[PDB]
Amino acid sequence: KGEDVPEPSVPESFRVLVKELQALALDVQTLDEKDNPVDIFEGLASK
Amino acid sequence: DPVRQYLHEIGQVPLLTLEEEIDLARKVEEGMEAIKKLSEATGLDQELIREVVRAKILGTAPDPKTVEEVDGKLKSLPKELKRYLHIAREGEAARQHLIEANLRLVVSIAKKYTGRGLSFLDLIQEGNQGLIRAVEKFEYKRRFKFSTYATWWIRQAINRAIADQARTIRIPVHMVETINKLSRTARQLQQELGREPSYEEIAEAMGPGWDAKRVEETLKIAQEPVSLETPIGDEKDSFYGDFIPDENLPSPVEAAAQSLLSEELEKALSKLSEREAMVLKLRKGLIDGREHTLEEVGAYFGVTRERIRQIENKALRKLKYHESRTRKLRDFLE
Amino acid sequence: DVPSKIGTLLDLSATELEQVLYFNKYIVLDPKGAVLDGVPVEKRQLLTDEEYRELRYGKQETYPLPAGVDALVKDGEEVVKGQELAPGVVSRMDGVALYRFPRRV
Amino acid sequence: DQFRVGLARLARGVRERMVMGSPDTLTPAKLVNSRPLEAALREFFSRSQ
Amino acid sequence: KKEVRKVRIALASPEKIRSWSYGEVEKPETINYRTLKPERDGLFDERIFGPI
Amino acid sequence: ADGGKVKSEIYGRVEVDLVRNVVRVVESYDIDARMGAEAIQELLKELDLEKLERELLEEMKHPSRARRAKARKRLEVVRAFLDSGNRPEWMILEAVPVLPPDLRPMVQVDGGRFATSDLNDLYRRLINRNNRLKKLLAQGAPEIIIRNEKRMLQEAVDAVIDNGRRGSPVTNPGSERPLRSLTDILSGKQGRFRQNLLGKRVDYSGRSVI
DNA sequence: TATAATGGGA
Repeated sequence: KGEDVPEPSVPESFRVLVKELQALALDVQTLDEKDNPVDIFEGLASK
Repeated sequence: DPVRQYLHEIGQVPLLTLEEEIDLARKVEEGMEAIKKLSEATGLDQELIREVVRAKILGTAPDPKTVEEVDGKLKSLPKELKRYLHIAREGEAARQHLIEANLRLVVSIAKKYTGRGLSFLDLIQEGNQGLIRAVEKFEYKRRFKFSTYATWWIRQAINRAIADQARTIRIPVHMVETINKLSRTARQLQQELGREPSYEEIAEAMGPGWDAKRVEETLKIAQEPVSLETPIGDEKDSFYGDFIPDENLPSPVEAAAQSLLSEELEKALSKLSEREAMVLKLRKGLIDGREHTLEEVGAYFGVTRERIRQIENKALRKLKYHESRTRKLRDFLE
Repeated sequence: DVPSKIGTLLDLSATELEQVLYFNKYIVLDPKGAVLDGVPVEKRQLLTDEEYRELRYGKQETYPLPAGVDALVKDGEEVVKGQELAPGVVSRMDGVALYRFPRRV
Repeated sequence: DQFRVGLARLARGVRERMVMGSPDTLTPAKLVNSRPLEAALREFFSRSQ
Repeated sequence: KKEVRKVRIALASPEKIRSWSYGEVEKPETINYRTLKPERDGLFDERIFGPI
Repeated sequence: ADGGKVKSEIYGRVEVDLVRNVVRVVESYDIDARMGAEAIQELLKELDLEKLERELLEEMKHPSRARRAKARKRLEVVRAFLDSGNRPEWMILEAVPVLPPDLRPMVQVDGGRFATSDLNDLYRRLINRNNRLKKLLAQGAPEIIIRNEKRMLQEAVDAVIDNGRRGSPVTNPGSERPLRSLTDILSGKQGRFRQNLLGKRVDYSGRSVI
């Protein structure tokens, strides 16, 4: 559509790493500038 | 080695004499009958007394409420009816020792079923389930040794287990038996021919009701799946699944094509009146996913089946006209 | 893990932790004043299931008798270690002799 | 060399077939299989570097 | 909206593990041998993991 | 019995005898001794980490090098849970997570035959054993049986985690290849921590002689 | 649903 290609908000290699770590019962927290939780799964796996 | 651990544990429990075997089986049947006469005296269910007796025997720890209040009611009974409480308790103790003393028999039977998809300990534990069901409805009055009834139940529970758990993709029981019948015949004719059979000759060996196409399709389901982690080549940097394409996920070109199609159809439908377009979207399932017949669409718009058909036909040849001039939708057509 | 984190927190060797987690030995949460082999049993003590059943379900020893032979003791009669509950069948423990299966009445 | 390897694996295919069956009369036809030697030479010509 | 700047790793409690879960896999079944659809309480069930 | 006329004078288990019309009490304590991860979880749940810190700090001011080195390592673990907020019993699992299906897929390839991921059979062996333990507890099975299923359960869980680490690795029928565990998915050369570093095949690329 | 069958195997 003649648009500049956008950047991925959260790459897929990031998502797979977290779920494969959660599979081993390890809480992987993705924190931002002030240490608050960022949900790298936008309404997809958040319940 | 967990097998040596379990064999040593069942080793501590000595075997039981024919006198003990009759006595334990007696107390079991007496306890079971003592429970039924408590369901008449007190009035509550069999399984309730069954578990309250099992609790107070095999372990200390609703636990403070329901369990203890049922036992308390049982404790507050006349002497002539509290006999059956004591008889049920020791009867449940007899069931425990009857099981423990014959765990040695479960191993002696389960070891023959190895190499069928379930480990040894899985072959022992489903067999132990047969030993429990064997005890629960064993009647010693027939004067048969406990080993005869158990052996039938150990084999029933192991065969049933292999039919339900060994396959990754679950297969019916008769098909498993069928697949075993097929698998036994191909090995003796391999020895007779010196080579593996074709589907016609193994079908001729299977008997009536078996042809070359049925043996091929039943053997087709018989094979277990391949592992995606099957290594390819001596190099330790590639699995099988590393070379398998994703047949179900759409490609970037496919994903765009469906979006361009939905966009170009919207632009095409915008050349119609909103009723003309809404009729077509209802008839083709673009709204909720199901093709609405002329009746439902006429009910929506409050007109007849024929009036909807004319709207639908007029809307189509308007689309065909615009399509003959723009040619936007001529492709997407496979 | 090469240095066990659970074994470190509770002060258990890898051999001790192996026997507990994989059902080789019990461990004492509450001794309830138990004693064995001339010593008490402290908390966090490892003991075999033989020592567990003796300390929790009691110690009993059964002696089979040669057929037709009678016993020198009576039913529910207290015994002494070394006593002769049957000729040649010496008592190995203090307790109460209980007849289990009588053939003559 | 890989031939006698498939024979040493056919040797087991003979040794163990003797404890079973009718040890009095067994033909070497049902005592010997083509599967051991066939799979030995095929591994050589198809897999050996 | 906010940008991830740190990643922490820690232990997962049972209630936290259950917080990640969309359901309990109650059965060892996978797909039906005939329909090839996922089984209702198995490892591929759409009722928990999502639609196909 | 007798509404108070007779009382036991020693600790022990009871059993009411109806043939002799007697009540005997065997010298047996009500001791609490447990096996398995249930026992370890309780010990981890009862640890006062603050007291163990003071208890170990006063041990590393002892002159002996060996025991103040043992207390030194033992304090590193204690300080970790304290400063992090991790409750030590969390190292024992009650709920086991399950990876999403498309990361452990099951699909049919050419020829109609199916191809699946090893993790599925590991989960499948865990679900089978866990379900058998459930309907053995409900049936009121003796302890030798329960202990066996609990051993096989622990051996099923840590095979999902790290197949091969302890014991013989679980394999499929008809092969000696160990099934790939969750740890093999992260660790190693094909692991997820090496995947991004080692590079990838890329779209919008070509090749030719120059 | 019942003859009896009771500690693995590389």
